[PDB]
Amino acid sequence: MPREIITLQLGQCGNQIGFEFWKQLCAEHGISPEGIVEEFATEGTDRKDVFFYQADDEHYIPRAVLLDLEPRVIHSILNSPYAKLYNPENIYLSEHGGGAGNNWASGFSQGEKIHEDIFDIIDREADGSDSLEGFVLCHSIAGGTGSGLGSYLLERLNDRYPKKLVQTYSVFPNVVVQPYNSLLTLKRLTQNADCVVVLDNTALNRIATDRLHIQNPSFSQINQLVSTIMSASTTTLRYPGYMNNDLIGLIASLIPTPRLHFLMTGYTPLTTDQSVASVRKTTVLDVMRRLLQPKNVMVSTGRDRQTNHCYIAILNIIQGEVDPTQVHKSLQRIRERKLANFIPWGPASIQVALSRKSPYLPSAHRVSGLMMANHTSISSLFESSCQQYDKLRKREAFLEQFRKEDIFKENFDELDRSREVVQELIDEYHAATRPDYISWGT
Amino acid sequence: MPREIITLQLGQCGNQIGFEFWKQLCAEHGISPEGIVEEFATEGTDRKDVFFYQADDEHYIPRAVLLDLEPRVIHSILNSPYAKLYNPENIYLSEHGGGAGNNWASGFSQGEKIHEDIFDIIDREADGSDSLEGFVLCHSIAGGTGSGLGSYLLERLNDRYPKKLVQTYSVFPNQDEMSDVVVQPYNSLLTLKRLTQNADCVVVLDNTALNRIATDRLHIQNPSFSQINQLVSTIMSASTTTLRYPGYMNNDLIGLIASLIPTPRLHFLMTGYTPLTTDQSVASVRKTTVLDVMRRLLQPKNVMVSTGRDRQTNHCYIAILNIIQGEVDPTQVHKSLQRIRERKLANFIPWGPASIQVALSRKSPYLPSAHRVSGLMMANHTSISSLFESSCQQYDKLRKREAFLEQFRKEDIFKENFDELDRSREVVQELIDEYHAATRPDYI
Amino acid sequence: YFLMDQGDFFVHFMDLTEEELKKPVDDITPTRLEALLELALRMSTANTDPFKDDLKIDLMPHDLITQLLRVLAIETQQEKAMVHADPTELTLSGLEAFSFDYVVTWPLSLIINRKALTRYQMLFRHMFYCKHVERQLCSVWISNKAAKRFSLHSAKWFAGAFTLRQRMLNFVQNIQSYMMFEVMEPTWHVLEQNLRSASNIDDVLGHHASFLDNCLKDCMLTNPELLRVFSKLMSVCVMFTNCLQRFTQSMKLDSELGHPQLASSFEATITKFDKNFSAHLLDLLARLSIYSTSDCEHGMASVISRLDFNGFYTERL
Repeated sequence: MPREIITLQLGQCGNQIGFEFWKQLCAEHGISPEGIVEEFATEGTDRKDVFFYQADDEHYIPRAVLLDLEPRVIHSILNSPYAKLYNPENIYLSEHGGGAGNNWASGFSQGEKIHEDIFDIIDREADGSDSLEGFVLCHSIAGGTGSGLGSYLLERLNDRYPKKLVQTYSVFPNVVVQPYNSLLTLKRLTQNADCVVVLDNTALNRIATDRLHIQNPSFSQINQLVSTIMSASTTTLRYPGYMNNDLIGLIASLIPTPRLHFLMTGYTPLTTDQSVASVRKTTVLDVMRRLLQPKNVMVSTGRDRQTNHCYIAILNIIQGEVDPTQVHKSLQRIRERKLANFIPWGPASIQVALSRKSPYLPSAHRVSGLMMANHTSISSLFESSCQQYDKLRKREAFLEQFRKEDIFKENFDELDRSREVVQELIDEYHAATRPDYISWGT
Repeated sequence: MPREIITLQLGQCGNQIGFEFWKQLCAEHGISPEGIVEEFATEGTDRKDVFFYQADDEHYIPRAVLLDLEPRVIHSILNSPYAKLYNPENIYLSEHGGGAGNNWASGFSQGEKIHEDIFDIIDREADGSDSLEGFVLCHSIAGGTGSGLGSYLLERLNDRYPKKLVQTYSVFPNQDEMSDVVVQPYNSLLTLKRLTQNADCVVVLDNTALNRIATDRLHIQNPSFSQINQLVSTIMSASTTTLRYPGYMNNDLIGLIASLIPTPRLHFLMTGYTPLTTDQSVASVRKTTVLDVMRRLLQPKNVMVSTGRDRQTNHCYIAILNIIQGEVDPTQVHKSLQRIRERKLANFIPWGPASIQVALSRKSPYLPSAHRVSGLMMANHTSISSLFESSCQQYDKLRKREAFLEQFRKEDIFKENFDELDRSREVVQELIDEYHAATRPDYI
Repeated sequence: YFLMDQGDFFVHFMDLTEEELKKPVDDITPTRLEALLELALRMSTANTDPFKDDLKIDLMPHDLITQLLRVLAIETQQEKAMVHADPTELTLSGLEAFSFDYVVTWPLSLIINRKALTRYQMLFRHMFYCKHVERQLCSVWISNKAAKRFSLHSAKWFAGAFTLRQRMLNFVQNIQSYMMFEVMEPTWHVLEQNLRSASNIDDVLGHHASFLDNCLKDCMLTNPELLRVFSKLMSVCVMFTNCLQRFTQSMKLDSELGHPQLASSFEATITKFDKNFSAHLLDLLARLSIYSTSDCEHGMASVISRLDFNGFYTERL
């Protein structure tokens, strides 16, 4: 049976990340912009069927639903070279072009208003999936649609498919209601998502400026980095190995279980294609050292001097010509040198899977690696979000637009519950610095 | 393991010296002005990680932070051919374009105001360094920013990295010309105080002596700042040649310091360079002998510090390190040491350990050397006290006249009293007296 | 490897060897030592040297000091006296038995033999222990940078200890610089010139043997008195630095956590260490001059000149 993954693209950022993900998958599989396998791709080493459905004409169609409340971007996509990749009947766009107005609560109410269409789409994809593994929601926590409608869809997927994994690509902000949207999204990721991959726009901008020498990195370049990360996340699917080939195992290894689902990302190489790095054979040890380098982590975590943050778990998917003995030597040297601090209350999870790259994707690097790590310093982002929320709530800031929505017309108790959940998450992250963390919350 | 050095460029002079240092390092390492590794340097046997950081593009980037309180120099660096070489996140520029106004106290207060940004940068570089060896502070003793803010940064680096070496390139003011900065003697005394109390090693770079050398030996009428910075970069390259070329002994900065500073308070090393010749003097293929190298190093005309030849005080060298770069026969080095000993070509401190070191190193393969053999001398010699005495005399000339004190009295450190000035004068007097005692057999 | 060119790997291995100071390294199999060496290797630029796989780790049944003393005491009346000698009274050996060997296949196995391998091992162990001592001294000096967090007139005992350890470090550095850049580079160049000129393998082996003999003689390994004096001097330097490091780290932590105590921190053993260092230096200089006048070996005059180069020991020679 196929192992389908449904991609839910929410709002501008979610739809752009889904589009770039499907573009990357097409490029790795040798599929034309119309979804047709290229003649050079008949002998491909990957079966599109894992993430795409195959039409009767040998076209590979992404199992991706793109939802936006504004027509401009949908029309631009239908005018893009990739317009033929997506099934037009699988794209729902609200005719009420009023949007969520950057309000998480409004996005949630809109998800409730479009519940039937969305759950009909999810069920259609599940029935078109032989063994649907789970859903990946690509959204931003700060907008209205990507936050509210994304949380609604996460809730409904968790209720309908309580045995299926929920992975998120959650875009963290660099909107007077932004603290409310961020708190509600962090609450929903913590309570109703199995794994949240944090994509920090601040860290992505920092990397784009410092390493690609891009003056004023565009959102397009940030989304290209995001899509590269998403491809690395699917790299473990394309090469048959012995362990952790599914989204359930990926989430459990990276988001370190479902409640501890705030994920830090790491990518390598982080270099512009114009940076022809001289004739240096990248070793397994150099790969692991660069991933362990703070300048190569794609999440802006505060260097709080008070909290001794530690890694909960790390999965490194290394794609390309890799000597397993060099991988083993690199792990051994990393352990002996304690180059990474692991949780004291749980086993040090450091996995390394070696896989082959797609023959259709050009790799400048004979060996690349992505690390997905659950590391307690990710808590610094949630603490920052909590401080922003408290800064707004103490001022009753930006509440006038919330009071217009039914969920906030009488009170903000759902906001206070979300703040409580995020406080409990912060406290558990702090416990994770302690050997008793395993027993701290229970 | 690498032994990383962070270069802190303070004020106009510090930033210009740091820029020329980074240019020299780039040229020695074969890195383009755009930060790209040159094709000829991909297979080098040199350990670049000691002095460069590796960017994600295999670019070797100096670990250098350029801090100025005036926009002109920072903008000149960002407009230089090396603007793309440096990590932009390692560049701090004060938005308050008021500078220190040639006031040490104002520069110090500005360092205090920008403490967080500076210590954030220093900590970022230290955590991004696998085995940070220490900091090199490039600053001027005569300005406002380079003196006050430079002293502040030296203090904060000494506190934060108490296990790391602190070397300074401290620009001493011209003693022979009337400084346009009436507070220059105060800035110089305060900088000498900070070198004495918060630096492990202060290399004095006297612009007056550098100008004198350029005029007398290079025949440069009115040397430009560009030529001064080229001389500074040449000096920094010769001082780093033993770092850049792997040898058998003294392969680390700790070992360099231990070879250069036998007396913890007497840790100021003088530099000397040879050849001092204009490019128009194509000196025929003179086989430079070990003896000729040592004679040029011992020649006062190649010392880049204007020290008074007091005939009353028998000044002496505490320690001498000769870094000889190029194709050198160690047997010729040994014979040259023997001839120097027999000829008593150098007078040393009478109450100290015998320290004359000679390191043989190779030159960078990327730089054309007209000279088959060059030598740099780094010497700990008590005659630097004559320069510190001159700076103290200038300070005393102002203080007895209360000259240029209004800018200190405007700053909080000097608003109530001049105790920081008096402590700096005391420290510099003690330094002079210790250098004179170290010239004496009773120094022990 | 043996001559410690590109010694950054040896500086890295200093810290691995420092964790083993109680018992000789021969008590532990060399497999994990080679694993640590190779995991240190890939962090330094060493890719362009396809000859380090011929290096292996051997566990000698004796430490560097003991083996040197027995070599310089055999076929002599010193073997009876130093048959009871042990490294416990002197510097303890926990990393001085580590050595490099170069096992190469035939017919290159004919070039390198165990007669040359023993000299290689002894020289490499001596160089490695001297480099460990020098790096420990430099680390002590650099860690005393936190003494600048305290006033001058509260570290006079610390000032005297620092002066003594600075003299120790300066002597060690001078010895190292002499015996590298005045001995080993010239002897390597002479060996390379002989190999590049000759073609006969037997002549190559003879040149290698003569080079090894010259290296051992310049190391003062042909005079038991000088080898014993060298061993005692470097043992006392190691002991002084080991006694320092404890309270040095203690005061460094105190200063870095806060931001008569110093006299009690300064033990009375420092003066004894200083006096012993002075005595050993004077003995070394005297024996070097005596051997230069009588035996007329070319290496002792250089050590005499390096020992007396300040105008305060040339009339004490």
